[PDB]
Parts: sequence; C-alpha cells; structure tokens
Amino acid sequence: AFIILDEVIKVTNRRVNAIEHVIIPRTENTIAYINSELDELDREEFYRLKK
Amino acid sequence: EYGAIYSVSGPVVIAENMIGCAMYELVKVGHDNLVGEVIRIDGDKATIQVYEETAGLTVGDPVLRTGKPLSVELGPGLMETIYDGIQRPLKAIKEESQSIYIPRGIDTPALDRTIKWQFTPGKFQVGDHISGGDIYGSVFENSLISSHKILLPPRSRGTITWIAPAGEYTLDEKILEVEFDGKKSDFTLYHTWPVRVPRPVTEKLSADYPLLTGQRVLDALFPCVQGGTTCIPGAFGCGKTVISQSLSKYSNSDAIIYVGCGERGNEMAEVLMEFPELYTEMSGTKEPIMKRTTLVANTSNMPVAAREASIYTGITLAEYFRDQGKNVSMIADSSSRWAEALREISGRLGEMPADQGFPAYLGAKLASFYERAGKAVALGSPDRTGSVSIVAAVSPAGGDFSDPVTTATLGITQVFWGLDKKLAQRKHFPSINTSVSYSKYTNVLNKFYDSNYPEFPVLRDRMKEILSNAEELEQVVQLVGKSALSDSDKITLDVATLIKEDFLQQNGYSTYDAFCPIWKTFDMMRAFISYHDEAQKAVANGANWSKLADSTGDVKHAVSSSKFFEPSRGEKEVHGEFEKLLSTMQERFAESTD
Amino acid sequence: FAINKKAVEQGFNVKPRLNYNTVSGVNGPLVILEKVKFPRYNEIVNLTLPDGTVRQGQVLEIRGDRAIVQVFEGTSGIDVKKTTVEFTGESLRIPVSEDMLGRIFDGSGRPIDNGPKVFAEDYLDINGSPINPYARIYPEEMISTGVSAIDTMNSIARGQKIPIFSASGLPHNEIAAQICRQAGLVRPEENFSIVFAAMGVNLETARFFKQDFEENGSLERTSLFLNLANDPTIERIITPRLALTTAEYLAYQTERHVLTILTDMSSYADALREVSAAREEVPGRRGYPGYMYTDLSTIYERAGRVEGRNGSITQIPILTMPNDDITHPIPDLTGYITEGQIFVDRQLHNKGIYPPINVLPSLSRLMKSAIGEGMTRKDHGDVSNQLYAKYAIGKDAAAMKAVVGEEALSIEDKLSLEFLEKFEKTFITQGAYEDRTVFESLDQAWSLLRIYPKEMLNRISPKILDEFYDR
Amino acid sequence: LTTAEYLAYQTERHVLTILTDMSSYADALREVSAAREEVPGRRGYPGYMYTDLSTIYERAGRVEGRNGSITQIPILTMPNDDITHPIPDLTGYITEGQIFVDRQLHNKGIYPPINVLPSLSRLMKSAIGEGMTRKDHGDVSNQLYAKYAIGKDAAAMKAVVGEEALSIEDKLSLEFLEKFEKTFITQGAYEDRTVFESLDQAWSLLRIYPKEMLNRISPKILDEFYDR
Repeated sequence: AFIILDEVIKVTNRRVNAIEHVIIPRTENTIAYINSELDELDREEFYRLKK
Repeated sequence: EYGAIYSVSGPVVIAENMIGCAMYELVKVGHDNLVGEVIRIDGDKATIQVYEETAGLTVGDPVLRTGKPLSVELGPGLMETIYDGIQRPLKAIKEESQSIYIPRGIDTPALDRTIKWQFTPGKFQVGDHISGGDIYGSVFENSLISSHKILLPPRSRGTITWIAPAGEYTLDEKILEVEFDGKKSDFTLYHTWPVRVPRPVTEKLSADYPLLTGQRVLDALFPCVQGGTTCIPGAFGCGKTVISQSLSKYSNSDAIIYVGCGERGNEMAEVLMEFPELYTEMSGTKEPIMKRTTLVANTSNMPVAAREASIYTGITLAEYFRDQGKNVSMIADSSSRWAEALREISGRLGEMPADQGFPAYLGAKLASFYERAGKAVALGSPDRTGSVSIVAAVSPAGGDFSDPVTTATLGITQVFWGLDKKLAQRKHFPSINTSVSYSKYTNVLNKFYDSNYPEFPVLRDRMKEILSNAEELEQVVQLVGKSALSDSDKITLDVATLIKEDFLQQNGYSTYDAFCPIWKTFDMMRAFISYHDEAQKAVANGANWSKLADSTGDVKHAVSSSKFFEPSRGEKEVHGEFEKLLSTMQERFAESTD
Repeated sequence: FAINKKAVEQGFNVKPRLNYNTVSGVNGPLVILEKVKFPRYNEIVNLTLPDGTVRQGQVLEIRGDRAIVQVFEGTSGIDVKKTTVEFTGESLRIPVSEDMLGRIFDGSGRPIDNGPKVFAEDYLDINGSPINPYARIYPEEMISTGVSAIDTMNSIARGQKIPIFSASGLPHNEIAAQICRQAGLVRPEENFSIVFAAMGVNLETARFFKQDFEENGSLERTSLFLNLANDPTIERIITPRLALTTAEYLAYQTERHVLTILTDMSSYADALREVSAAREEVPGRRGYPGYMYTDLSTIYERAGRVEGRNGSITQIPILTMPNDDITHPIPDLTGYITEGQIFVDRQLHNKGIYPPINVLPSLSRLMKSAIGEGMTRKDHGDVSNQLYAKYAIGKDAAAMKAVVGEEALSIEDKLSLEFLEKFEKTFITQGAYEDRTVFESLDQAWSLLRIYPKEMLNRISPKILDEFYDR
Repeated sequence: LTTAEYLAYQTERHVLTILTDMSSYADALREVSAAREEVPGRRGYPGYMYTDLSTIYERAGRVEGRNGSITQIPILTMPNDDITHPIPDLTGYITEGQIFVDRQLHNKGIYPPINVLPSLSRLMKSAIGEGMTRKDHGDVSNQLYAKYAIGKDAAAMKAVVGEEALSIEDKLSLEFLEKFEKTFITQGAYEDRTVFESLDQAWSLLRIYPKEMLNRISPKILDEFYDR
C-alpha cells in the first residue's frame, strides 16, 4: 500500500504542477491574442464605413 | 404619362418625369415590359427595383405606371401547382414556349383561365346584405379537397343584386353583383390581395393543440403546438431533410405549402421528383400528396428581388387558405438566405449597415413576417376557424450563435430546436442539443395532456433532470476516471446512456421507426423511467449493483429492444404488451432482488 | 390652490393648425417636406394619404426651411402629389389623471380596454427634468416580493434599482407576472401601486398577461402599457418614457409607494440602434450607438425616494443577454448604472427548478439598509450569510463527491451535501401560485439550518442561535 | 461555361469542366467595384459576390430534353487556411458539399492529403445503393466516419492526460486511426482502385473491432459480411 500510494501521489502532484505551469499561461496568451485581433478588425471596418 | 429611363446600375434603374407614383407601384419597365416597383422618390425621379435581368437597356426607354402594389391572384386551381417568387406557373411557361429557358418579360395568368369549375351557389339571395369575407358558394377542386370555399374579398360589402346559378364556369364569368353607391361591384371566382399588408382577421386565439411530428425527442421534450412558430437548423443529415416529409405525410394538415428560398438547385429537382409520388393513407390510400400541397421554388440565380418576396408570397397564400377554416402549416427553407438578400438590397440602395453588415430594420421585418402565424377565427358569417403554423429553418453561419439573424429569430420565435455538432459527428442523426433547445408551449399543453395522458409533465421533467445530471457528472468524470463512483452514479450514467442510444436515436427509414405515435412514446418512456427508479430503490436499501446488473441484463436488453415494436398493429394491443413487459420487469427485479 | 389660474390661462386659448401639401421626396421610413414655416424640432404630425388613411410621425431634423418626418406605421402607399401633412405645434404629451389604475394602454397611450377616453386631469412632457441630487435620500424600508429566493436573500429596499438578467429561452415573463401579482409592503394597503410596461413581446404573452391580470384582481392596482412586436419601433422607444412619467406623477404628486417593471430592454436596444440609422450616425461598439449610456441613464435614474414628499419608487428592469455573456455592452452598462443583479441559471431550469434562480452570482448592495428591527425580524442578515456560505460549500462538496467517493468526505461535507439537495428541492422550489410572507420564508430557512449541529453554525451570532434555534 | 453549355446541350456529349483558383477571380472582382465607391461588403468584398458566384456555379446539371451532362469541379484557395473566409463560406453555401485538403496530412507525408472530417457530398445517399453499388456502401461510410471522429477525439484528450485514463475504446480507436490514415487514404499517384476493392479494404480495417461495438451498422449487413 505504501509503494502504491507513493507512486500515485508522485504522478498526480507532477501532473498538477505541469498543468498549472504550462497549460493556463499558454491558453490565456492565446486568449489575449484573439481578443486583440477581434478588436483590430472592427477598427478598419469603422474606417471603411466612415469613408 | 410615360417616363424615360435616366440611369441604370445593375438591377437598380432611375426613371424620371414620373410624378404621382406611390411608394410601391408596379411599373412595367422597358419595351419588353419588365416588371419592377419603385423604392425611393425625390422630386420626379423615382428609383425602381427590377425583378428580372437588366441587360441591353438604353436611356429614353418607356416606363409605364400601374398604380397597385404587388399582389398575387387567389382562387381555385392553386393546389397541385408550382410557382416562382412572383407567382408565375412553370408548367405553363415550358409548355407554351417548349424551351428550357425562361424568356425575359414572359407573362402568363397565375391561374389557368380555360378550365371549367363546377359551382354550387351559397346560402345568400338577392336583396341580402353582405360583407367582406362572407362565403357565397363552394366549388369542388379535388377529391382530396372538395370544399374550396368562395370568399367575398375584404374591404367590400353592400347588398347583393344578382347571383349566378349552379353549373360550369371558368374563372372569368362574373357571378355576383353587389349594390352600393356604384354598381361597379362584379366578382369572379378569384381575387387579389397586396402581399406586404397582413390579411384582416376577426380575432386571434390561444393555441392549445399539439402537432405530432412523429419524432420522439421533439414530441416528448419540446412539443410544437398547432399554430406556433419554430426554428430548425439545416444540416442534411440531422433529420431535417425528412422531417418536412414526415410532417406532410402524417400531421393533420388540410394543406401545406413548402417554400424554397435559397435552395441549392439540384435538391430542387430531387424534391420536385419526390413530391408527385408520396402517398398518404387517411380515408383511403390517396396516392397524390401533391393534391394537398402547392410549391414556391426559387433557386439562387433568380433575381434577388424575387427571393426577398418569395416568403411573403408563401405566407400570404397560407393566410388565404387559413381564411377558409383549414389547418395550414407553411414551412420555409432558409431564413438566412432571405436575410442575405435583404442585406444585398440594402447595400445596393446605399444604406448604412449596423449589425455586422445587415440593416437595422431586419429585426422589425422578421417580427412582422413571423407575426402572421397563430390560430384565429375567420372574418365571415359562417364563423370559420383556421390555423397557420410556420416552421422556419435558420442555417448555421459558422459560429454557433454569433450571427445576428439567429439572435433576432430567438428574440421572437417561441420554440427552438438547436443543433449539436458532437452527435452529428457520431452519426446520431437526430442532433437536437438537449442543453440549449427549449419550447414555451409546455406550460399550456398540460390542459390537453391531463385529458388523455396525465403523466407526461412529471415524467418528462424527471427524464430531463436525469440527462442533466448525467452530463454534468460526465463533465468531471473524464478528468479523473470512473473509479470512485457510488452505485447510484453508475446507475444514472448507464441509464442516461441507454436513453440517449435508444430513446433519442431513431432513423427515419425503417418501417417500425418511421413515425412514433404519442401513446407508444408514452409507454416506452414509462418503461425507462420505471426501470431507473426501481434500480435506484433496490440499491438504496443496500446491494452491489455489479452483481445485480448480471441478472438485470435480460430486462435491460428487453427495454432496449422495446422500440422495435412496430406501430399500426393494434394501437391498443401494443399497450397491453408494454404493460406486460412492465409487470415482468417488476417481477424480475423482485425475484432477483432476493 | 392657484393652479386653477394657470390651468385656465393656458387652457381656454384655441389656436389654428397649418396644413401642407408640399411633400417633396422620401427615403425609406422618412419623409421630406419642403416649404415649412418656422418648423419646430420634435413636433407631432398627422399624415393623410390619398386613400383617406391617417398615420403619424415625428420630425428629426430641420435645415433652412425644411423638415424630415419619419412615419410610425411604415411609409407604403404615400405619394408626392396628394398627401397632406398637418402640423401640431407642440411636442408629444401624455394625458395624466389619478384614474389610470385598472385601464390598459397601447404603446402610444390610446386605451385599448374597450373603455372611455382618459378624461385627463393634466398634460405633461413625457421626458421630464432630472431629479435634483441634493433633494434625494436613502432607501430605508423593504418591499415584499413574495418570492422565497428573492426576499430572503435579495431583499429590495424601496428606492433601489435591481435588474433581473435572464437568458433567451427562460420563463422570465412568468416570474415578472408572479412578482407583479404578489408584491406589497410588510406589516410587522391604500399606498401601493404598480406600473407594468411591456415592449416587444409576442401576442401569446400579451394575451396571457391580460387574462392573468384580469381574473386575479391585480388589475385595479396596475396600469399596463402593452406594445407588441409588430408595432412601430419609435412607439417602442416611447413606451418606457410614458410608463416612467405616469409612475413619477403618481409617486410624487399623490404620495404612493409605487413599483415599476419593464420586462425587457434588449428589444429597446434594438429599437434604439434602428434610430441613428435613419440618421447617418456611424455605428458604435457591436453596432450599437455609442451614446446609449446617456439615454439609458435617463431611463433608469428617475428613481429613488425624495426628501420632502412621502412617496417613493422602485424599478426592476429585465434584460436578456444574447449569448449568455456578461461582456455584452447592455448588461455591462446596466450593472454600471444599477445596484446588484439577479441571475437566472439555465441548468437549474433544465432540472425543473422554479424559479430557476442561482444565488451564487446574485447580489443586492442595499440589503444592509433593508433588513433590521421593526422593518423586519432581527435574524435576517445572519441567516442570509449562513445560507449563502453553506450553499457555496455544498456545491464544491458535490463536486468532490465524484472524485473522492463519499466516505473520505468529512462529516461537514456529508451534511452540506444533504443540505444542498434539500435546499434546492424545497426552499427555492416555489409553486407558481404559492405566496409566502417573509416570516414564513425565515421559518423555512431555520428549518433547513436545523440540519447542522447548533455549535457549528459559526457565522451566526450566539444571541440569535440561542433565541431561535430551539424547536 | 458557355462553351461547356453549348457542347453539352447542343451536341449530346457528357462534359467535365475544371476551372481553377476562384480566389484570383474573387480578388479581381474586388479590385473592380473598389475603383467605384459602392457600399463595401464583409472584409471589403462587394455585397453582390453571392449573386455573381451563383451565376457562375448554376450552369451545371442535366435536362430531360437532352441527354448530355455537365460537371463542375472548381478549385479554391483559402487565404489563411480558414474555412470562415467569405469566399469558401459562400462557395459552401452554394455548392453541394466540398472536398477538404489539410496541411497536417501533407506535413506527415500522406498523399492524397484529404481530410474527411469536414468533407461531405450531399448527393451520395441518392446515388449509392443496391443495384447501383454494393448495399453496404451507405453504412460502412458512416461507421468509418464515426470511428475516425472517436479516434481523433480520444487522441486529442490523451495528449494532455495520457494512456492511464484510456478505456478499451480509446486504445482500439487510436490504433484504428493510425492504420486507417496510413493505409486507406494513402495511395500512389498512378494507383487506382475500384469501389469494390476499397470496400474490401474498409472491411479488413473494420474487422479489428469486436462484432458488438459496430452499432451504427445494420444487423443484416454486419452478419452477412463481418462473419468471414
């Protein structure tokens, strides 16, 4: 039981660390980039309509 | 009186020297008399929309006024025909010209003036006072509809003077003379009505009768009441391609008018072949369904100004049919294409879009179009009663719901049947998403339910709760795995899977599965929910569901196969079979529970 | 008392009315007169089509000797030869009398209850002047909604402005009807009135509203302003002004505690985008006009108690997020202007919970001035916090149940898990016609709290625990 | 298109037109109407491009009077490998389904790099069937599509979690996806196969699965064919 618990907790802890330190930053940077692009499009659309 | 052309650009034409024109007159432009209608007026110049192709025109051409907004001809002979966006018969054109093309400027009467119709005088006599919308005779049209009533057009009253007796008449001999300040009133078998003005009606009512689409998911979770709106995404594989056919074949619709706004063009040929040989078995196996259905087909290439009015034509025809006290159910094809046509017209005019390229009045126009639906009592002496049930079909625009047309439709439409990408990816043909779709007629339908089946409401709510619980549990189970789960959790998960793979799924091609009556759906629903609650009760009192499942496998297979009981055998013996199955399920659980 | 002198002075003075025949162009829903004399911005006109039909309109712009009228009921059928345009000589005004209550008015205010004319006690400009901030005070007492999930946890102090966010396919209208039916003060009434203006609604919903308010007797405490979906948009933007003006008149010239509801604002936003497209103002964010902030403020901020008069007022605007996102401009601005919000979850509705309200995102900033002694019992503020905390705990406990079994959960976790389900199925779940007083809701909340051991209810003060936990 | 129409409808001989790079045509169309100052459409393109492309495409099909046929196979070019661009969006709106091409498959050196997941042909159901073709054609395709989707989603989920959270279904689906991609789609430039040979290969691939998880297939065909 000791061995099994040790290996299981090691695996889960490293997985949690990897998720926290990799996934969330990677996705939120993309979120910001997408927001920036969608904000960019409307600017030129408004310019064209103004013209 | 004529006006000279002064500028041309695409379909838009700017005439001039034309004062006294109204806002929507019909102007037969060009030496060939192409049909158009004014849009904008300023001084004498008047912008003209053109419903055909403007090629080869030259300035100085004649422009003639008519003085009457766009309208369609109404009377006998509509049924079992086909028209374009301006009510031009297609059989007649091809037969006359023997060509495969539609010659420009070709005009033909909307209803054949040669055929002779048998007429029976109504109940009115000389000297009586009559009002618009009153019946004064009936005419036989087809063995499928033998009571094509005759109505005095609204906005017309007075005292009848002379009436034609019975006999044979083509729809040109005057058969009525109404006395008034002037005796100009002379009425034939047909009349006309402007499209854009909704037809008058005495009063509206509240719809409280269901429509039986024959599909368990829709008829169980999101019922569609008679005389009610709807929205259905089109995917060609989500069943929508066949739900219209099923509705035509089974739902009690005295008349239906399919409308194709932006059809691809080959699908038009396919459906045109299909309709003439679809059979309905009600008071005799009447083979021709086309005897009970017109058709307004408009492909992409026809001028945009025709596409923008096709649906108006269709809804006006449906309203006229409603006038006679029937139960019409129109079905559009693509509201998205119609909105696209509206956007194109607005862009051509020189307007200013405000909703991602669309005009602003799009919502108002959609609301106006939708508002003509609903049950109502006619405007006449015999006190008729009709109903119109439009079933629009929005088209996905890429994103699920970001498009503004979907937002506007949701703002007004009562019943919505969303689309699920995942189920479509897995060939689960009915892809209705049970997380976003909804229907607001559930509240009212209980009045009908309790009269025949009191258990639908609570049972349906229980099923929906089961599905929601199963999906929310699935949300988390993936991130970890199905290891630390109680017996009840596994029970709920397996029951949800069984319902989703057996109840919801159904193919519209097998005889036993083509149409599912209400009673069969009720019984099969009872089976599943009773099974689930029995299992929950058994486990709650202490037991291992793993061991129990081994014994239950038999009854689980039984309930999974229950759907294969084809209907149309006894309609009551099937209910006895289901009751016996339920009793045996109770017995098997009781004995195995030992 | 000298108001009679002013009434007669401007009362008995008839003036003629011009009549034009110089229609000189048209552009969609507009109309362009040519040789008007001394035009007046924002007038009212009565067109006369060549067929004898009659419509209305309201000017928008004026060049040197020119007017730009827009017609309510479309523009089809008009002509530049025979149409006659009649001016009015003064902006839109509403007939105001004490006896509106009971009657039903259309969008423009013409009665549609098959009844006689209003017999106005006065006339007013629809959009009155703003309230002077220096003459304004704070809410104080509470209003009894009758809904368990609202009164107990999101009480409404008179003078507040609490919107009710909701999604498209949700029964928000039924909740609004129930609220209007069950409203009233609290007696630890001769002073209560309701204004229920609906804009952009189906025919079925309008018929249901009328029929329900008829046979439930609530009609004679209300005055509805119905406006269907197929009616002109300009009338739509007009209707809330009429409702607010009449409510303000009642409250601040008859001293009646009044409550107003709107039942929609998204359709109002649509009607507003439509205008400024007739004009050539370029679209703003998401296509909406940029200046919506000002006019929405004008709509909302005619609320709150007042220094001198004993009257009061309250608002419950109802929104509809397009795709269930708070980032949309309409909900953002509404939250910016108003205090707190009330949510409506889709999942709860799916599970058959009525009213399908979720309390975790809900909030009411003026609660602290609503509850208390005399105004209500003394234990409201503590039970509110306790129940909120325990519901929040129960949600995550249910979340962890699936991953770590049930035994590993602490005793606290099991108790919270049971309490969550009991709460959802009993407390929030309220019948469509079940009316509860605040006291009854408090008693039921105490019953639910009795699940936990007395000691463990940490957030509750010892005094209240000792006083009420018994039995 | 005019030449094709003439040949097909006035000489009674079947035709097959192949016009390439509609993207350049659309770009040129945008260039004109930009010298003008017309109300620009989405992403600057003219509003009436829908009508223009409808005019271009509709010249196709068959007519009873004649017995010739005309078939269109236009070639597109998405600018940034995105199907939401107006050109492909309208093209999909008009035509009957499209055949997609993916960058990933080409990167993995697979020819022809066709991605079936977003592709479809609406007229398939009407054309295929008994007599016309083998009866199993109408359901083996659906079964293969379902299995491909399952394998793709299982691989996508495993990429972040791993094997541990995989049931038997995921393990089978990953290997099936690998074999399918590397054997069925791939074929030589000059290599061709009749419908029946492709069907036999499809059954060979499907025979990996136990007889009971092929739910989407009808019992009769399954019993008849999966047996051997």
